[PDB]
Formats: sequence, C-alpha cells, structure tokens
Amino acid sequence: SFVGLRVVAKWSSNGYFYSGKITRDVGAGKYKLLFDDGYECDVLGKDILLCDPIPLDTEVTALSEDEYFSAGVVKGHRKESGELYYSIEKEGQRKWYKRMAVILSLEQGNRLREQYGLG
Amino acid sequence: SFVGLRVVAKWSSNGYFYSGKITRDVGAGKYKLLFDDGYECDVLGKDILLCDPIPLDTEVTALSEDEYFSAGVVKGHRKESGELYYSIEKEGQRKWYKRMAVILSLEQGNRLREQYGLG
Repeated sequence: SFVGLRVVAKWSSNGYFYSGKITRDVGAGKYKLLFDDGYECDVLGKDILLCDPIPLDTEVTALSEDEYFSAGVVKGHRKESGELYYSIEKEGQRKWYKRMAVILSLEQGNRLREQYGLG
Repeated sequence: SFVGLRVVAKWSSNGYFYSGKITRDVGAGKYKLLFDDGYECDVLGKDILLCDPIPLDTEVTALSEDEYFSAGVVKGHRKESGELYYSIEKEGQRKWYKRMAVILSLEQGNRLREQYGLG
C-alpha cells in the first residue's frame, strides 16, 4: 500500500504542493494525507507526487524566514542527523533549506505529475 | 517511451548494476542499454532500475581509483556543471564520488527493484 509513504501533495485551497505522508487509502483514488505541519485532509492521487526528495534540477519555491518566497532550482540534497536539506540555486547562488522550507507552486508541481503522480 | 531515460541496469556477467541509458525498446520486456562506459547490451526490464540518481540512504558500492571497492551509504547528491556527484558514507566518514564511481552489487540493486524496477 501507499500508506506510510512520504510524498509532496497539493493543498486544494492554494494550489501549492507540500511535504507530507499518506496515512490512509480512502478508496477510489483518494488518500488521507498528514502534512508535515500537522494539517490533514483527503487528496486525490492525481495531486500526490511520489518524490522524497523533490528531484535534482526541479524548479521549486523556497521559503524565507520573514514570509518571503521565491523560485529556485534544486542543485543538491543532503542528509544530516536523519533530516533532509535542499541546496537551492537562485541567480547563480546556492542556499540551504530545510525540508519544511521547500514547496511547489501549482505550475511546479504539475510538471512532476507525469513521472511522479499517483494518478 | 522509456527511450532516453537514465537508469542503473544489471550487467548479466557479474550481477552488478551500472549507470546507463535506454536506447531502444527491443520488445517483450527487453531494452537496449548504452552504459556510460560505452558498452551496450540488451537487458530485461526487471533488471533495470529507474533511479537517476541512486537514492539517498541507499547502500552502494564505491570505486576507488586503484581498483578497490567498498560498501557505503548515499548521504548526498550534488550537481555541478551539469555533472552528478554522490556523497557516500563509510564508517562515519563522507567522501565524494563521480557518477561513474558508484555502482550497485547484486544484493544492493535487487533491493531497489520493487520501487524502481521496470519489471
């Protein structure tokens, strides 16, 4: 089953995809999702991406601490003490981000559906 | 089609999996593979892993320049100038390896078949 898998899944209200885990197969193409911030909802498999981590060379949305965001390209992954970090490039400069600070816009996540979607 | 995809595929004679590209669908579950060292052969889809790069936390076989090899665990990926590098941990120490210096033993590659295999 897909239960227990870490995924990046669409939040319907805003169209962005966020890191989370599938917790239940709700049936008929629907899954219960526990997002890493603790929010839960049902999501269609077509809006769930099976990429842990988000792939190298993917355009993502990086989150700054003062609630700013920007596009960037994934140039590295690093594990440390069991936690995932992304190296993201913006204008030729790379910066590290924790897992929780990397999300996908509607357009960014849609690009990954054919290869990674559970549709 | 799977043609053009970078994969890690089994070399039948020795059981190890090596980086390469699918160049033809030979039919009936068989693919022509161009390995990164220039060798080509037909390989069964069940012996082809769709992981570019080989995943974080995977046990791999790292190649030293003087023809020694050892097991290690993938702890990072890095892109630089369009080339892929792996950070591999052995006894708590991490070392970088080019793509060509990371392969999978029979046992290491077999582990990845359920999630990544083209069988």
